Amino acid sequence: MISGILASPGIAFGKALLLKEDEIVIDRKKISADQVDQEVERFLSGRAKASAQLETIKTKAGETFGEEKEAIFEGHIMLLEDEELEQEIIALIKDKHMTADAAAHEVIEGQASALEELDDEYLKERAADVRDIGKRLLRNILGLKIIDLSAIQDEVILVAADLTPSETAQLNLKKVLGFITDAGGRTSHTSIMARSLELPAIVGTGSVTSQVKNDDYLILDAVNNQVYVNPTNEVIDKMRAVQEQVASE
Amino acid sequence: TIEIIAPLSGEIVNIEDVPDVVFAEKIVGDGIAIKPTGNKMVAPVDGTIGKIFETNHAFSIESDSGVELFVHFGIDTVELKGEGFKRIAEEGQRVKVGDTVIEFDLPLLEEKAKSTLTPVVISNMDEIKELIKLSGSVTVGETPVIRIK
Ligand SMILES: O=[P-]([O-])[O-]
Repeated sequence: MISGILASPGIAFGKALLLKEDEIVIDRKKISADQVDQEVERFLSGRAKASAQLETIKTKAGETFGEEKEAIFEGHIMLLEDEELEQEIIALIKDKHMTADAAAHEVIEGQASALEELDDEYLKERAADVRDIGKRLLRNILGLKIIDLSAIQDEVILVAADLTPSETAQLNLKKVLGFITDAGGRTSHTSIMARSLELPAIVGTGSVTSQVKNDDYLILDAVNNQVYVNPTNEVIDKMRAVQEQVASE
Repeated sequence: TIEIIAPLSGEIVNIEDVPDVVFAEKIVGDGIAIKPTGNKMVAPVDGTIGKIFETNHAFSIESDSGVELFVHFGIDTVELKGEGFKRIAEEGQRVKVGDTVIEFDLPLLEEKAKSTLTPVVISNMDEIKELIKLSGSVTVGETPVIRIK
């Protein structure tokens, strides 16, 4: 008996994809002066990657969705290259002898943290987009493996605790037969995408991803607001007869 | 020279004065804003509608002359979930200047929207020789707002 908010009504049958992410480890160890110059280079070298990789995601958004989604990446990229971040990230490492992943986190977290103090739900969501930029930056310096939702060769359903605007751009709409997540509800443009895309999807599942493993076969009712996990053929036949009634209706 | 006609009635405003860094910083393209005073949004050029937001509050059109425009009513208006707007046209529709695309409820939006400021931007900046921004009061589907070469 699992119920969500249902963002788009419809029905779908397919395998379940699970987005697993390892927790990012931050080093609280302080660096020495000789390590100050090396840590800055690591940041620049790590920042050098995300610079080119972020640009690749932008081009996919323009062709995939359009100029409406292409410019959002330019803002995120332009904000990341802000000359204020370069001086502030380097100053803490040089002044506080802190690590690049720990020092850089404070800079992006510091601004996003200021935005959360705001008493507006609209300003808070944008703070989520800015937080995402720094979150991936830590992975880029460490060089953590990225699943990339573009590497999908088979049709599957997309299940995740929550998706960030960046994933929605490099997402395969034709290979994803639906979207299911336990986010808050409206979420940024995601839950909104199901509405505009007109595809069945849930965003308030609450804890479905913890009950689903990748490669699981799931059927989305998006009509009775229920999910069937590994149902026998007799159950599908019964569900198919109901679908025929809906088509007639 | 291409003349962009006012997609809504109102007063021209600087795009830099729009309470949104993405528009103000023209990340999305360059153009002008309009403080609206009417009830409808029309085609600012002869061309084809491209995309209409599912909240029916913004749209894309490409002129026959090859210019890509993007008219977005108000600031953060998607948060209203379609309230106060009515899609009149369809995506892919061929239109002539002045054709109605969407009608809106001003008073409602004036009350509910963070801002009714309406950017009108060129999303094709790299394909244009010059953008000359006009000034003043405009009248829907009549008064030119931008001149391009
Ligand atoms: O781009 P948008 O806020 O619908």
